[PDB]
Parts: sequence; structure tokens; C-alpha cells
Amino acid sequence: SLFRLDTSILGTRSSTIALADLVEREWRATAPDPSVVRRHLGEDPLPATVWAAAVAAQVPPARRAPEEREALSLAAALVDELVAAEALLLAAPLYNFGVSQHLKTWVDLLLTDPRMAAGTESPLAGRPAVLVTARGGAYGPGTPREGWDHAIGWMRRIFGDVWKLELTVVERELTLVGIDPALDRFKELAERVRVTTEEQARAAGRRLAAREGAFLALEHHHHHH
Amino acid sequence: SLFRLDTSILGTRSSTIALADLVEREWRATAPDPSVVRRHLGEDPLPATVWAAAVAAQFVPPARRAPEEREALSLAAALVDELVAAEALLLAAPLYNFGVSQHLKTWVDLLLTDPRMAAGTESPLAGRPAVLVTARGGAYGPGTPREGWDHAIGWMRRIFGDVWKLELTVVERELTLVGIDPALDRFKELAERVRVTTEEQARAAGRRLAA
Ligand SMILES: Cc1cc2nc3c(=O)[nH]c(=O)nc-3n(C[C@H](O)[C@H](O)[C@H](O)COP(=O)(O)OP(=O)(O)OC[C@H]3O[C@@H](n4cnc5c(N)ncnc54)[C@H](O)[C@@H]3O)c2cc1C
Ligand SMILES: Cc1cc2nc3c(=O)[nH]c(=O)nc-3n(C[C@H](O)[C@H](O)[C@H](O)COP(=O)(O)OP(=O)(O)OC[C@H]3O[C@@H](n4cnc5c(N)ncnc54)[C@H](O)[C@@H]3O)c2cc1C
Repeated sequence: SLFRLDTSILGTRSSTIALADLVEREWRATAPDPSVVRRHLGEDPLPATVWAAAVAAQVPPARRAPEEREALSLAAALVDELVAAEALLLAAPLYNFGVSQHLKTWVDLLLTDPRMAAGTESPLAGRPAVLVTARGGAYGPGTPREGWDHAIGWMRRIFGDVWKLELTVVERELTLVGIDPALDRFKELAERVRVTTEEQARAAGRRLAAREGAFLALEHHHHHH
Repeated sequence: SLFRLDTSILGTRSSTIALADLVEREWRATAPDPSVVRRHLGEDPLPATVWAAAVAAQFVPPARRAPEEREALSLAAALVDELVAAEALLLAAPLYNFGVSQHLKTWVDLLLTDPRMAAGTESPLAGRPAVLVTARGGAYGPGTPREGWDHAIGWMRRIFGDVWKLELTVVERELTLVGIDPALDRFKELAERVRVTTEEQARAAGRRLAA
């Protein structure tokens, strides 16, 4: 099955939901198990108080207080959702130059579970994940916003370096063109980016769906000779 | 008055609360107005639902706003009122899971829904003095295996310095897990040096804010 995580707070208008929908459509069309499990942190955020309760409890059980037992039980349920998935679809818009408050809360709580604790091997290592992001402006090298996306590096750190996922990133920029008058000079560029990024999302879903066969077709395993 | 923001979830054991205490002591010992307003997001976090409700409210005609929408915008204005009321800021934010405090991000996100903090508006905090205290369990210095692994500090400097235009002093204490995590035992001497130097930077930063 696919596990899909959404973080947009902009509801039916969400650009990330729309890109993730294109990935999911291709997954459903070609995946051996087209099943999808979904969690929408933007509509159903985790409580602001659970992480601190889980951290405190992270102590001999039995002594844990109700809020601490509830906090770690929720963290176990969230890890169960990820480890049950053959592949991940994660959607995270850029909000105030930084990480979604909802995504950070989710990762923080996941890492309180023993299977995701420091000095453990990632229970997700080698699994494929597509990360969908969107930005109102343009943040590539040479731009006035170069280095102003403080989220993407952290997401690449947790997903790729800590959990050891095989990460594909689809990023749609210039989503506030046609909304903020200051961006009007970008109108033609923004339309080419939308069309290109929508195709990248479809492409990402087709690749995610084929990963198991692609892995089985590999014979080169870096054996000595 | 001083405005003091804490984010630690580690209570009495907090290293950021301890370093920030060094700054606040100078304020209360020497500032003409030694009054301190404090908010502890680690102990009293903002609700996980309020930010989305404040953004949602912006799309809703004012006379038609639901209570949750009106209240989210009112809380945003109250949080901005606390910052605008202060002559100086003291902000304490540990490194947690290589990134920003969930509580600090939530607080910044809500603040920025307030019209005085809107994009294209001049910061109402421009030029005001601020001290940022952070702590890391490990060593993230140049050449380390953790260089670039603190994705929080750059963001906090972006909002506090580049967006709000605060006169920002940063005090960073590393190696706070020396003495707790056995794999850091080789850093005992360095960690004590870092403690001494950072404690003095905090005192000095407090003496500046107050004078
Ligand atoms: C609180 C907030 C903070 C933001 N901070 C940044 C930032 O730091 N850097 C940056 O480059 N972009 C920023 N943006 C813009 C944002 O990254 C893009 O709008 C992005 O596409 C959001 O992804 P989404 O899935 O939530 O849906 P959206 O793309 O927002 O889907 C809604 C569609 O209408 C537009 N839209 C309509 N109302 C809004 C609204 N209130 N806010 C944003 N877009 C709207 C969208 O861009 C898009 O075209 C911010 C937006 C918000 C709401
Ligand atoms: C959930 C979590 C995630 C963390 N992620 C990172 C990270 O990604 N990178 C990194 O370098 N450091 C990390 N740390 C360590 C943290 O940055 C330092 O402990 C830092 O000093 C925290 O500041 P504080 O104000 O919360 O109080 P603390 O400094 O934590 O006060 C507690 C004292 O005991 C130590 N200590 C004992 N138990 C714990 C504990 N459970 N957690 C932390 N410190 C403890 C502290 O280092 C310090 O000396 C993490 C800690 C926690 C709790």
C-alpha cells in the first residue's frame, strides 16, 4: 500500500493536495497494491501537548501517567502506519520560510517510539518516498530567496539521511503568481512551471508504482571481485 | 520591560532556561525597567488548530466570522501586543530532531497572521534589541559529522533578523549531552570550555540589553 501524508491548511484549493493527487492517481493505475492509507495533519493536526508527554515517558512503563501512556500509544500507531507502507507520499507546502508546524509535530512524536529512537536502524530504510512541496515565490540559486526555504533541507535530512528513504522531490514554485500583484512579471514562467511540475508528479507516481519490479530486476549488488 | 519566550519541554532540567536565566538576571539587576513578561510555550503550548483558523478567518467576511476564527485572530493580536510592548526580547529555543521547535514555529506562524506582521509591512520590531539562546546536545561545528545538521538556527536568524529586523545577538551552547550520552565522553574538556564561554556570552548579552 501507499501511505499519503498531507499538511496543507488551505483545504480544497491546496496546490500540494493537487500535485499529490497526480502522484496517487498513477500509483492507483499501475501499483501491484493500489491501496492508499492517508493522514491529513492540516485538517486533523496532532495535539500540541502529546510530544512533551511522550518525551517524559520515553521511564520504566507501568509508572507512566495517563497522558504519557496516551502519548506513546499514539506515537506507536503513527509508526505502525509508516512501517505498513511499501512507499510514502508526503505533501509539505512552504509556510513562513520554514517547516510545517504539523509535519514537525508528527516527526517529533514518531521519534519517541522505540523503533524510531536514536541509535536504531530505520524501519523504513531503502523504501521509496515522493515528497511534494510548493512555494509562493522562486527560491533557486541566483534568486533573492536562495537559502530562504529552511524546510526542504530538514525534510531531506529526516526522510533521506535519518530514515534512509529513496526520496524523489517534486517542487512547484510561483504558486502566488496571479495572487500577489508584485509577482506579475512571473506570469508566463509560472504557467510553464505548473505544466512541467504536474507532469513530474505523474512521472513520480509511475516510478513509485514500478519500484518493486525495478528492485527485483537489479543484479548488481556491489559484491567484491 | 523585557519579553522572555521559553520553548524547552525538559522543565527544571532545561539548559536553554538556565542560559536565558543568565541574561534575565542582568536585566532585573540593572535595567531601569527590570519588569519581565514571560511566555513558556514548552509548558503552555499554543493549540495545534489556532494557526489554520487565523489563516481561514482571513478569507471570511469579518461580520461572518465564526468564534474560533475571531478568537484565533484575537490571540494573534495579543501575541504581537506582547512583542510590541517590550523594549527588548529574550528568546530561548533548543535544537530538537535537527529542526525548529514545534512550539516556536506555531507561535511565529500565528504572529504572522496579524496585520502588523503582514508581508510588505515594515516590522513593528525593527531595530529592537533581542538575544537568542539555543542549545544542542552534540557538536555541529565546521568539519564535524553534524555540520549543516542544525536546520533550526538559520530559520530563527531569518525570522528574527531578516524579517523582523531585530538587532539580534545569538548565544549557542553545544555539547549539552556530554555527561549523559556515553558516545560523547571524548568531548568532556571541550564541553566545559563551551559552557564557560557561552555562560559569559549570555551574561555579556544581558549587560548589553540592560545598559
Ligand atoms: C501562512 C502562509 C505562509 C506562507 N509562507 C510562504 C513562504 O514563506 N514562502 C513562500 O514562497 N510561499 C509562502 N506561502 C505561499 C504558499 O507556499 C503557497 O500558497 C503554496 O502553494 C501552499 O501550498 P498549499 O498546498 O497549502 O496550497 P496553495 O498553493 O496555496 O493552493 C491555493 C491556491 O491559491 C493560492 N492561494 C490562495 N489563497 C492563499 C493563501 N492565503 N496563501 C497562499 N496561497 C494562497 C495558492 O498559492 C494556490 O495557487 C505561504 C502561504 C501561507 C498561507
Ligand atoms: C526530543 C529531543 C530531541 C533532540 N534532538 C536533538 C538533535 O537533533 N540534535 C542535538 O544536538 N540535540 C538534540 N537534543 C538534545 C537537546 O538539543 C539538548 O539536550 C538541549 O540542551 C535541549 O535544551 P533544553 O533547554 O530543552 O534543556 P537540556 O539541555 O536538555 O537540559 C537537560 C540536561 O540534561 C541533558 N538531557 C538529559 N536527558 C535529556 C533528554 N531526554 N533530551 C535532551 N537532553 C537531555 C541535556 O543535554 C542537558 O544537559 C534533543 C533532545 C530532545 C529531548
